[PDB]
Amino acid sequence: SRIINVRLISMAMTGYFYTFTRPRTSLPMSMLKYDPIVRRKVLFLEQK
Amino acid sequence: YHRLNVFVLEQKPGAKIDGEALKKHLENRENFSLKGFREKFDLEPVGFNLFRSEWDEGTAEVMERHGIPGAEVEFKRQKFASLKPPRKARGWEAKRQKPKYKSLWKYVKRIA
Amino acid sequence: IRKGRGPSSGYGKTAGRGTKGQKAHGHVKPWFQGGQTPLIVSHGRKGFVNQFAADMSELNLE
RNA sequence: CAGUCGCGUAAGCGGGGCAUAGGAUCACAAGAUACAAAAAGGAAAGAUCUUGGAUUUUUGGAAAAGCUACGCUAGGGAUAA
RNA sequence: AUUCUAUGAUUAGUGUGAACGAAAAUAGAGCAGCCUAUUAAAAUAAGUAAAAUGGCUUUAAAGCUGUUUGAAUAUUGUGGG
Ligand SMILES: [K+]
Ligand SMILES: [K+]
Ligand SMILES: [K+]
Ligand SMILES: [K+]
Ligand SMILES: [Mg+2]
Ligand SMILES: [Mg+2]
Ligand SMILES: [Mg+2]
Ligand SMILES: [Mg+2]
Ligand SMILES: [Mg+2]
Ligand SMILES: [Mg+2]
Ligand SMILES: [Mg+2]
Ligand SMILES: [Mg+2]
Ligand SMILES: [Mg+2]
Ligand SMILES: [Mg+2]
Ligand SMILES: [Mg+2]
Ligand SMILES: [Mg+2]
Ligand SMILES: [Mg+2]
Ligand SMILES: [Mg+2]
Repeated sequence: SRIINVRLISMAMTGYFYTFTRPRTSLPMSMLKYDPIVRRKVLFLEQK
Repeated sequence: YHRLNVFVLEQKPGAKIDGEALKKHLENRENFSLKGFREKFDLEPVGFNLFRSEWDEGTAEVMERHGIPGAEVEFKRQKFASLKPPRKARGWEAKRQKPKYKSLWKYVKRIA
Repeated sequence: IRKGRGPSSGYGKTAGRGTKGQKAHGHVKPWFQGGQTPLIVSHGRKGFVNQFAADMSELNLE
């Protein structure tokens, strides 16, 4: 209940995602990850 | 990558290497040893610089001009296979994998 | 090998069954592993069997 | 090994944490894959890959309270009168 | 056309599982077609097909069914699968 599992959706609209955990009483996650569909580092943002 | 070491060695005062004895040292010497070479002419290393060189697109053509042999030779990493002797598979499913247990192949085949 | 026909035959009393177990009194289910779940239930069956694929008769030039 | 990113003058290091304490399948749900599509064109329901919700805590994974001095059967006598 | 036997088939499939389990087709036994039925029957079928719901059977189709409802009229493409 204290920790939630979020989904970091790629901003290349390729449908790839990364799942990381973070506390509810925190800000949304945002990272620069490697999208294997386009094979390039793009911006991944939390789903909601 | 290959390391090419540029060495600068000082000769002792009043010691001039014979122009014909220097071109004889490299004769029939395919493993040039700086250690031995330095000890024979009584030289001393003073300066040094370094620069490496690996296989690149222009390597093949550079060998053609100067006739350097060895272009059509590629090196592959030596692979070490396991030293464990083969062993019979173990498990309930692994035993019952031959045509004998054809009626139990629904428990043994197509396992994820 | 005719079991149950004397001690000297080598297959005499127990008939190669041991001594008073479940394998001597009755029969064990073949799929049974003692209770431990099988790997096809712990991993599951992988894939499907294509029932529409054509069964060609392979012929080579050799 | 391939892909492509960070740091570093460079060499190089990086597939979480100094090490040792967080369970599958099935079902269900969200993405991708383009495999098959029961006449045919689609679809449904399936298949592969990734991921999520479990005191599945009897943690190789049942939805589960007692009494019989009226007790029954098959056994052992792990000592129970 | 039906019936009987085997194969198809520890198959497709169903089911958490344990298990359950077709059809097409093939071979054999028999063979037979009709409404003017070789023993006397239809003016071609309406509360029917079907739908909702409760069950049966089952793979979700087809089939059986209580309750409440309720169609169309031939390849000049009407109706079932
Ligand atoms: K035996
Ligand atoms: K005995
Ligand atoms: K099956
Ligand atoms: K029906
Ligand atoms: Mg003996
Ligand atoms: Mg034995
Ligand atoms: Mg025994
Ligand atoms: Mg158990
Ligand atoms: Mg179709
Ligand atoms: Mg169809
Ligand atoms: Mg246990
Ligand atoms: Mg264990
Ligand atoms: Mg004792
Ligand atoms: Mg049959
Ligand atoms: Mg009619
Ligand atoms: Mg009906
Ligand atoms: Mg229909
Ligand atoms: Mg009908």
